[PDB]
Amino acid sequence: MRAKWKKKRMRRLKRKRRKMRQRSK
Amino acid sequence: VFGVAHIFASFNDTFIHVTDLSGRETLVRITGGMKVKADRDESSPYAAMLASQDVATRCKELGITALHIKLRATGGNKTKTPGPGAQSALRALARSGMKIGRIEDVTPVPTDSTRRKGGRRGRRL
Amino acid sequence: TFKRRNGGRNKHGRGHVKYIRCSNCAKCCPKDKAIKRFLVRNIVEQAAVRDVQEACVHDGYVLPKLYAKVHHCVSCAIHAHIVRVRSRENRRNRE
Amino acid sequence: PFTKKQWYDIKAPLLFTSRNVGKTLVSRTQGTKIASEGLKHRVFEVSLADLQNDEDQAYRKIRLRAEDVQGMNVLTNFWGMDFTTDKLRSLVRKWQTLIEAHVDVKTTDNYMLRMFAIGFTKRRPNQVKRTCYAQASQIRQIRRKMVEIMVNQAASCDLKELVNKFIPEVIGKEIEKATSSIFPLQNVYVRKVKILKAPKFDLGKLMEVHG
Amino acid sequence: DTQVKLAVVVKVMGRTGSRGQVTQVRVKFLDDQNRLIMRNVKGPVREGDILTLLESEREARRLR
RNA sequence: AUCAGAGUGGCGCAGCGGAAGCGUGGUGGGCCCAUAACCCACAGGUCCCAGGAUCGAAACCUGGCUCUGAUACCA
RNA sequence: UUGUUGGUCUUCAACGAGGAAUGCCUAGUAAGCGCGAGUCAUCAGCUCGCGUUGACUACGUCCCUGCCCUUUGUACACACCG
RNA sequence: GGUGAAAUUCUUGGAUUUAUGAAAGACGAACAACUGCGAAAGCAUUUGCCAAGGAUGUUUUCAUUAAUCAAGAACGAAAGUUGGGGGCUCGAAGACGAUCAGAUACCGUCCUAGUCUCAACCAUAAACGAUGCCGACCAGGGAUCGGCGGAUGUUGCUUAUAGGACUCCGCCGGCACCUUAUGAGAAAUCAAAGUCUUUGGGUUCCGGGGGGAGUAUGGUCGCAAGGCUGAAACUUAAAGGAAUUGA
Ligand SMILES: [Mg+2]
Ligand SMILES: [Mg+2]
Ligand SMILES: [Mg+2]
Ligand SMILES: [Mg+2]
Ligand SMILES: [Mg+2]
Ligand SMILES: [Mg+2]
Ligand SMILES: [Mg+2]
Ligand SMILES: [Mg+2]
Ligand SMILES: [Mg+2]
Ligand SMILES: [Mg+2]
Ligand SMILES: [Mg+2]
Ligand SMILES: [Mg+2]
Ligand SMILES: [Mg+2]
Ligand SMILES: [Mg+2]
Ligand SMILES: [Mg+2]
Ligand SMILES: [Mg+2]
Ligand SMILES: [Mg+2]
Ligand SMILES: [Mg+2]
Ligand SMILES: [Mg+2]
Ligand SMILES: [Mg+2]
Ligand SMILES: [Mg+2]
Ligand SMILES: [Mg+2]
Ligand SMILES: [Mg+2]
Ligand SMILES: [Zn+2]
Repeated sequence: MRAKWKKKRMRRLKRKRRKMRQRSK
Repeated sequence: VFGVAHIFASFNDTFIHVTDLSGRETLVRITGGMKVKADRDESSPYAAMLASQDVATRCKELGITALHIKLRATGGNKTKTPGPGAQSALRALARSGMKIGRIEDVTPVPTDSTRRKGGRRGRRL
Repeated sequence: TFKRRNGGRNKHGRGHVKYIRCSNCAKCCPKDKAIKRFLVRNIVEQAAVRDVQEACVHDGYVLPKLYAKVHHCVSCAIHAHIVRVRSRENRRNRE
Repeated sequence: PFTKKQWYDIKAPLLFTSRNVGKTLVSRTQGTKIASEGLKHRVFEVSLADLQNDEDQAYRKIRLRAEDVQGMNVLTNFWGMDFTTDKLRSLVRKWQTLIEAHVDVKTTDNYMLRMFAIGFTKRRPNQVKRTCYAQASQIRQIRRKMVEIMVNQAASCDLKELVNKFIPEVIGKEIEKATSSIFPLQNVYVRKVKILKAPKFDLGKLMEVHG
Repeated sequence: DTQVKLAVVVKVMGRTGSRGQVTQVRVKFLDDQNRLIMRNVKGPVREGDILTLLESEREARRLR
């Protein structure tokens, strides 16, 4: 379900980016 | 003289189990897997008929002439239909020389069951 | 493209129909969509009826029938030849 | 291993025309596992066509419990009443309505028992309609009457004549005739009787019913 | 023990097998001319052949 | 320092005297339109070295050689 | 002449019915046997024909390899070696 | 036992099977439907109680009180979060057994969270009829559910009748279905997706080639997972819908 799995990939990457930004706090 | 023959003919095996009129004494219990060597063919009608002839011999030496038959599939939250050996067991206990008193089905059928193995998408092969 | 007008199932005026488990693979399939057959079959087939009819103690003994209501998912019913792919025109025939 | 077991003859009570249901076997009396009162509670499954020698009732499986053993003669009283599977699954059919009722009831001797009754609506002649359904309110009216009758007809002196109402289907056809200004209801039966609780032994009653 | 029984092909039904090498026939037992059962035979066979059966019980099914 | 352990196909390992392979790679064929997989073969070997015992040894005893692991306590 | 071919005597190799795979075949057929022609001065283990001796098995099936027609799915059209 | 075949597993401290009974938790088969109810999500054992609701009936009442809706608000499958209860079954993760060139998969076994329940969150689904709501007109037919009206003619019914069950006819209101263009449409199809270049009944939301991208950023809600709101640079000549002939 490549659209569903692409959505999961974007979800994962967005979580990672958020973690970098909150660590920068 | 009467004993009751519980034939549990599932897939993968068939049991011929003859017991008294209360189910409380085992006269002779022979299953399909006793008459073969390979696991694939325990359920085969051939094993069912060999087990049937053997229980026939063990029974006519015990004074019982006529058998009451209680057929069964696996039941529960699974298949309701008897396996490949159910028919052969009756055919051979009848042609071997014994009388059949009464036939009926005891497959456990839930009025509703617990969840069944496999998952939502089922066994997919 | 839309294959069928009923969407492949019999549901009008409802929102939700409870599912059932396929008799072959246990797949969850809603009740109105599954292929449902009621089988009334004999205890033994006619090649082996008489060598039990002669072994009945009682006169007039009638051998029972097994009754079972069997559900199949679309995949298992198609693969087991219970239902077949039909042509565009004969798909509409409900008889 | 079978040179250590004696047979016993099982006898049903006199409300059943034909008697002497069959033969059981127990293992020879050894102290501590003496057979006589060691077992004393076997349950047996016998059709009603073997107990009344009419084949129009080969359904209606009778379940008989052993209450006493008299020297190679196992005395037996009535324990339960059921259908056979083929009978029940012949009765339920699409395009018709099934009505179910049940009730807990006492007889004059302290026997608690549960009755389950089943019925199905009857299509008439000249009916052109393709189904025969009641309206879940007629369903309720029938089920109310069904329990009413089932409790008024029971709670009579003893299981003796209660089973004498079960044998000729007094309950069933009384229920049919009672609910005909509600809905016709073919094939009305008492599908099951499970006795909920058996009070005590009462040895004299057992020979009052036996023979 | 088993005793070889003797049967007669009374009608021939069809050709089973993956490669059609087996025929299905209905046989009739000469001692008991009332027991007609389905069997599978290998080799050419017409109506009227006499088949020797090592065991009698095994009975084939339609389009086996 | 003394002792227990391991040396066998180009590599890793199994081998209970009657006595040599497993796995993986090598070469040649087969299958396929072709490539992998897969199938069949053919070539491989101081069984770590020297003695001995024994119908009979890569194995059993001894002795020398190379690698691994160990006990090394009261001042 | 790295022997055209045919003779004579002598020399006496592998080969013990052949692994995986694989081909052709349904009656005067397969297989065995020889003969003719083409090539040709000379050279036939080849090809194209011809007779002679003459079977086993089957009289099916769609399992494998494919072929024809229909229905069906398709994101293929250099078309699934897509 | 399980499977295409097996193995892991259990088993002479007796497995699987049989019989009677008890405990536990979950589920509510068959009946069960081109059927019902609900705003949707959803709702299937009995009986009792509580409030609610549509339709029908009506020579009851009010008299324009109405339609659709920024803001704002209730409800909202499953999974998920926090804490109690529970803990049968099935079972993400995980551990093994197989299969394979590998197999972090399909298949088999054992199973954790979960599945059930209470209190509080979450606010998303192919949440689909992929079709917002109110109103009018427009074609034929037979079924079916609810209510009502009218019919003689029969019930294993009913002190007689009336009524209940069935039959026939009609009217409202539902869920749908079948046949047909005089219609519409790119067609598939649609009796509403018709009454459109002969274009105007009312109203809300929402689209403007494919990507980048539901991404970055700011705000806001959430315990969290995440929800709502939501770009640009850059890139690209097609992406796409329906149908046809082939393979
Ligand atoms: Mg509705
Ligand atoms: Mg839904
Ligand atoms: Mg090679
Ligand atoms: Mg290759
Ligand atoms: Mg030349
Ligand atoms: Mg020549
Ligand atoms: Mg040439
Ligand atoms: Mg498809
Ligand atoms: Mg499609
Ligand atoms: Mg293209
Ligand atoms: Mg490809
Ligand atoms: Mg046991
Ligand atoms: Mg209903
Ligand atoms: Mg139910
Ligand atoms: Mg795993
Ligand atoms: Mg959404
Ligand atoms: Mg939408
Ligand atoms: Mg909507
Ligand atoms: Mg009506
Ligand atoms: Mg209507
Ligand atoms: Mg534009
Ligand atoms: Mg755009
Ligand atoms: Mg297309
Ligand atoms: Zn299935």
